[PDB]
Amino acid sequence: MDKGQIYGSIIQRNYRHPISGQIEDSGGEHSFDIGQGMVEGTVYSDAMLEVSDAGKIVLTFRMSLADYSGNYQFWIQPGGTGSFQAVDYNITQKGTDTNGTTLDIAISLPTVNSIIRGSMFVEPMGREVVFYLSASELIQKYSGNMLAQLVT
Ligand code: HEM
Ligand code: HEM
Repeated sequence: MDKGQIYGSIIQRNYRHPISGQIEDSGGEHSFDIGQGMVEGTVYSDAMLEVSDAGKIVLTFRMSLADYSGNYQFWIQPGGTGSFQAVDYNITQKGTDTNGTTLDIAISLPTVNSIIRGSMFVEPMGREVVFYLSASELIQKYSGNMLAQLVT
């Protein structure tokens, strides 16, 4: 583990891609209001951003409703443009809220200037969903219970 900084971050949660304006989820344009609420209800806004002095970055976000979903896959898109690049993730912690299991998902980023695309199957919906996340509004001092993967 390396010298660096641990920030609090606010996750921008998007049903509609913030750069292209396109919705990839099969719900499409006519479902924007329910889709946006669904992303917001699933992914917590408060997150952790680790930046080592050497330049490595790890973003941890928290997913609610994990008892109802699965087959998580993630892609990175630097600058929010160009191709989606498949990326590994690690569950660094599990917790609980009023909906059951929560998962802390850690993903390495080439830059904070990055879109994360996620997809997963949702059991009660009987279909897979596609959404976008990105980190902003950095807070110098992280406050919360996520577990640091990278920096001391
Ligand atoms: C975060 C990603 C998600 C997106 C983008 C999303 C999107 C949507 C959309 C567009 C609909 C309208 C029906 C349809 O198009 O199939 C819907 C319905 C529904 N979703 Fe999701 N959803 C997400 C996550 C979840 C999760 C994790 C659950 C598990 C509890 C869930 C439970 C439901 C239920 C029960 C309905 C039908 C009831 C209703 O009309 O609201 N969703 N969702
Ligand atoms: C019996 C019917 C419903 C059920 C079981 C249900 C369940 C849920 C669940 C489990 C969540 C995830 C966040 C949380 O646990 O607090 C959620 C979020 C949400 N629901 Fe419902 N819901 C229902 C009806 C509705 C209706 C009628 C509306 C519209 C007035 C609505 C609007 C929203 C919105 C906007 C969110 C996102 C809130 C957030 O940002 O955390 N829901 N719902």
